[PDB]
Amino acid sequence: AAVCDICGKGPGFGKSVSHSHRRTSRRWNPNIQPVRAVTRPGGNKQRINACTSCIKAGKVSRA
Amino acid sequence: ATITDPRDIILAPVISEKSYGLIEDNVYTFVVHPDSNKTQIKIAIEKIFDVKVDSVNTANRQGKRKRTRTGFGKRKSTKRAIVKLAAGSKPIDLFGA
RNA sequence: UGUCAACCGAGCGUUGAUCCGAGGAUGUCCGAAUGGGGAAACCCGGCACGAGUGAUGUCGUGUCACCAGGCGCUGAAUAUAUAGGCGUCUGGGGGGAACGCGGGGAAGUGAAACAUCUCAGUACCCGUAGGAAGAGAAAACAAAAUGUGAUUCCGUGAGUAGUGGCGAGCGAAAGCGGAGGAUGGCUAAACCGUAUGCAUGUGAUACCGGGUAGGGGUUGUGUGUGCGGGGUUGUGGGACCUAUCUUUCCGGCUCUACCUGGCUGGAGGGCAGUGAGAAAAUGUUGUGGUUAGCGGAAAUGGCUUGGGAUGGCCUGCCGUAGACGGUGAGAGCCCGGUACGUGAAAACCCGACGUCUGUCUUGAUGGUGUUCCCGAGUAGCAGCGGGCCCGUGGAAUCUGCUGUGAAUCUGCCGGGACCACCCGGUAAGCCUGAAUACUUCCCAGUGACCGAUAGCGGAUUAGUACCGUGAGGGAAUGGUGAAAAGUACCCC
RNA sequence: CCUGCAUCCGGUGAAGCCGCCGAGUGAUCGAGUGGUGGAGGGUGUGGGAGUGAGAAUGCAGGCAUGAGUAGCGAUUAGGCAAGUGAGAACCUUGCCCGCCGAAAGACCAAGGGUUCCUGGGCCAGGCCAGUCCGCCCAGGGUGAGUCGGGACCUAAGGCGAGGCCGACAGGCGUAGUCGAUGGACAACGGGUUGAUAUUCCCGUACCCGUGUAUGUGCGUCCAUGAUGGUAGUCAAGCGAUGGGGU
RNA sequence: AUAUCCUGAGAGGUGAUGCAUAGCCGAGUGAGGCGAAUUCGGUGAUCCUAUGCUGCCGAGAAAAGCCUCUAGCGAGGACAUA
Ligand SMILES: [Mg+2]
Ligand SMILES: [Mg+2]
Ligand SMILES: [Mg+2]
Ligand SMILES: [Mg+2]
Ligand SMILES: [Mg+2]
Ligand SMILES: [Mg+2]
Ligand SMILES: [Mg+2]
Ligand SMILES: [Mg+2]
Ligand SMILES: [Mg+2]
Ligand SMILES: [Mg+2]
Ligand SMILES: [Mg+2]
Ligand SMILES: [Mg+2]
Ligand SMILES: [Mg+2]
Ligand SMILES: [Mg+2]
Ligand SMILES: [Mg+2]
Ligand SMILES: [Mg+2]
Ligand SMILES: [Mg+2]
Ligand SMILES: [Mg+2]
Ligand SMILES: [Mg+2]
Ligand SMILES: [Mg+2]
Ligand SMILES: [Mg+2]
Ligand SMILES: [Mg+2]
Ligand SMILES: [Mg+2]
Ligand SMILES: [Mg+2]
Ligand SMILES: [Mg+2]
Ligand SMILES: [Mg+2]
Ligand SMILES: [Mg+2]
Ligand SMILES: [Mg+2]
Ligand SMILES: [Mg+2]
Ligand SMILES: [Mg+2]
Ligand SMILES: [Mg+2]
Ligand SMILES: [Mg+2]
Ligand SMILES: [Mg+2]
Ligand SMILES: [Mg+2]
Ligand SMILES: [Mg+2]
Ligand SMILES: [Mg+2]
Ligand SMILES: [Mg+2]
Ligand SMILES: [Mg+2]
Ligand SMILES: [Mg+2]
Ligand SMILES: [Mg+2]
Ligand SMILES: [Mg+2]
Ligand SMILES: [Mg+2]
Ligand SMILES: [Mg+2]
Ligand SMILES: [Mg+2]
Ligand SMILES: [Mg+2]
Ligand SMILES: [Mg+2]
Ligand SMILES: [Mg+2]
Ligand SMILES: [Mg+2]
Ligand SMILES: [Mg+2]
Ligand SMILES: [Mg+2]
Ligand SMILES: [Mg+2]
Ligand SMILES: [Mg+2]
Ligand SMILES: [Mg+2]
Ligand SMILES: [Mg+2]
Ligand SMILES: [Mg+2]
Ligand SMILES: [Mg+2]
Ligand SMILES: [Mg+2]
Ligand SMILES: [Mg+2]
Ligand SMILES: [Mg+2]
Ligand SMILES: [Mg+2]
Ligand SMILES: [Mg+2]
Ligand SMILES: [Mg+2]
Ligand SMILES: [Mg+2]
Ligand SMILES: [Mg+2]
Ligand SMILES: [Mg+2]
Ligand SMILES: [Mg+2]
Ligand SMILES: [Mg+2]
Ligand SMILES: [Mg+2]
Ligand SMILES: [Mg+2]
Ligand SMILES: [Zn+2]
Repeated sequence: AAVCDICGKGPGFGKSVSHSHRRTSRRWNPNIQPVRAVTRPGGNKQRINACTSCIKAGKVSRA
Repeated sequence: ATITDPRDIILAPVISEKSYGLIEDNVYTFVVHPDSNKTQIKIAIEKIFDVKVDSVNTANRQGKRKRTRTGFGKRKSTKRAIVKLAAGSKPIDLFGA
């Protein structure tokens, strides 16, 4: 739950602000889920972490 | 290339009252290289002095520690061996008493 | 025949010692440690070739990690095939005082308190290479001037325009003047060829510019990929037809033989070359400098005090050399050397002079109307955060994440919301030296800087003794005199 | 005090220190004189200061009183004759007395490294003097097929090829290899020098390996046998990285 | 069945015509030589049989080695003596 193995999108770091205008540390992590990639026509897939961006763009096929 | 010789392991003799007594009883005491072995001593000595040898023994002692106004120093550490000649009893003249 | 620091015994040298300059071998063990093991410098092996014993026991020289990337063989449950397994080559594991790039990232303290702020993007950490790095060829400014023209670094522009519990504080840009010259080059798209596959075929009147004609495969027609031409831009450009001008020879092809228009090979003549624009090697110069050395001028002057003249008085000489040190007391002419000249076996690097490599001349020049192209989850939009003076405020621009999601030249984006009219430009791919930053080391120089409680903690046994089981802390100790001639000898 | 400039002094004695004699309204001065010394100084006018001490329970070094006062670190206690030497209650010899003796004795492992012996002396140390020493100097001294460890095996635990997870840094744990306080494993009595002893010697034992010779002696090549009875295997001898006991 | 096997204290013989010692001679920092008897009773263990036996529950390491089995190699190997 860190980075997409394909596009390598790492998490970004920022500062969270309360309604009292006081600052504090917080982190944002890109949406990535475990899916079996469709790359070989042979009909075999392997467990690889992927990101919604790559999945929806189809860089790893759906089948 | 290097040349191995059985005469490069034994270093020097030791002169003392105990050594003289052991010589009287036909036993000699040599100084041997720290990394040598009893088999080394036996094979080398028999080969060089063409005299049958019965048994060998080895012993080592730590170096002394002397004072110096500069600081503290240590002498060298030596390993010495004991050789008992066989019944042949061929005296060695090179020792020179 | 190094040195602390005398003393003895031993020896070499005119047949060139010692010394210094360049290159070359050996180089025990630990230390990324990598034959295996482990509490640093200590224990135990395999294999091959040699040495030794009547044979084991023994000994010498090689070789015996891991990971990643190529290449070859092999193909499990399981069939296609994969994972996995073997053989062989190429690379990497650590260290370094400062200098850079991208991230993470704190608390003391001011506001006479303090949450926002500031301290500060500081200390520290992480991943990273170099001798420098990064950045870089406008989707840039300005405003009716017919302006500038890549980037970087300094000085102004000003403590002003702004911002802030409008407190404490924080802080630009444009323009202008300087250092440098390369206002440089590459790459995917529009279309033909070629190794292919996936396909299907009316498998025959379609593939080839016209005419004579032979046939049914340069597949008849589509798709994705590797390989060579033609193109690289803003007054838009590039691909197709249509006229004009056309600065070597020959061959094979445009299915085929014959004329017309195109594709490709073999030979002049230019073009450059270690180069960013393509890469590899091989044949002949600079008293270019550097790593040592060598030459190098003139008073034993006289008189005086003196232990000692390098002190005082009087006479000389050199000066392309009166910088600086030593010598028994302040020395141009005593010594070391200074001005100046020379000078290298080997090696270094620079520059210049020579085989070889490769694009183009099958090609270039100025026009015309029509059909296709100009960098995809991108631009923009909505939500949540950063840093620009802008501390969400109307919020421009850049950027991180999540959803939605566009077009190809009367297209698109920019001139601090936004609309209309004007003006500039062509992002979503990649390289690029010169102007700049720094010294752990070496060479040469300087001090209205310190002289032993000062000066680096360290002028001597120095990061030693010592303290602490640890990170760590951290001491004081120079002057005899010209030479030791260091007081023979006698006496208590 | 250091400096630019122009001057003067100095082995016929320059700088500090200790006196005498004097002098200015002050911080002080003396090119006025005496002893010590041996190597650089003064005046005039400019420029620059780490430029002026008595106190912060300041710091480095040296030294005052209490002071020749307290103590001289137990629960046993010494005395005598002789010797050594300059020195003796504290050293050596001999004779009495006392104390300890589940230790105030004889040993192992851990712990220190030369304190062990021989020879030299007593400016440093021993709470006093020392001929003495756990002071120092110079030399010498440590002997294992069988004792303790390694080459044999393992635990609580550590490392960790692959791998999982994690923004990076990093946390886990498989196969394996490390890790005695355990398991198995083969020697006892006596003598010996100034220092070594299940180690050397004497006497007698035990456990693994290699070579030669000899005797039992069994098969490969013949072939009886047992068979499952022409033919095909075989039970010799080794025997596990595997199974089962212990 | 004290059948058979294993184990096994203690006793007995061997090791030992050897070694050592009370003592006797000379000989003194000390060495040398010679060298007797060595039978019977009591007491009695915290040591052996003993990883025994009897009771109790809170219910009590692994590997290696040794024996055996085949799988599998196999024509020289096993035993004894020197
Ligand atoms: Mg990730
Ligand atoms: Mg940040
Ligand atoms: Mg904060
Ligand atoms: Mg010492
Ligand atoms: Mg050299
Ligand atoms: Mg070598
Ligand atoms: Mg290694
Ligand atoms: Mg290792
Ligand atoms: Mg590879
Ligand atoms: Mg398959
Ligand atoms: Mg590195
Ligand atoms: Mg306040
Ligand atoms: Mg406050
Ligand atoms: Mg700031
Ligand atoms: Mg570099
Ligand atoms: Mg650039
Ligand atoms: Mg860029
Ligand atoms: Mg400004
Ligand atoms: Mg202020
Ligand atoms: Mg092309
Ligand atoms: Mg192109
Ligand atoms: Mg004189
Ligand atoms: Mg003179
Ligand atoms: Mg001078
Ligand atoms: Mg001189
Ligand atoms: Mg001088
Ligand atoms: Mg000279
Ligand atoms: Mg703001
Ligand atoms: Mg805003
Ligand atoms: Mg406007
Ligand atoms: Mg225009
Ligand atoms: Mg563009
Ligand atoms: Mg620069
Ligand atoms: Mg002084
Ligand atoms: Mg410590
Ligand atoms: Mg002065
Ligand atoms: Mg003078
Ligand atoms: Mg004088
Ligand atoms: Mg005088
Ligand atoms: Mg003097
Ligand atoms: Mg002046
Ligand atoms: Mg002044
Ligand atoms: Mg000033
Ligand atoms: Mg000051
Ligand atoms: Mg004072
Ligand atoms: Mg004090
Ligand atoms: Mg007092
Ligand atoms: Mg008193
Ligand atoms: Mg008293
Ligand atoms: Mg006491
Ligand atoms: Mg006495
Ligand atoms: Mg008692
Ligand atoms: Mg008792
Ligand atoms: Mg007691
Ligand atoms: Mg211990
Ligand atoms: Mg020890
Ligand atoms: Mg002693
Ligand atoms: Mg003594
Ligand atoms: Mg004394
Ligand atoms: Mg003392
Ligand atoms: Mg001593
Ligand atoms: Mg031994
Ligand atoms: Mg493990
Ligand atoms: Mg690993
Ligand atoms: Mg692990
Ligand atoms: Mg271990
Ligand atoms: Mg153990
Ligand atoms: Mg012993
Ligand atoms: Mg009992
Ligand atoms: Zn992705």
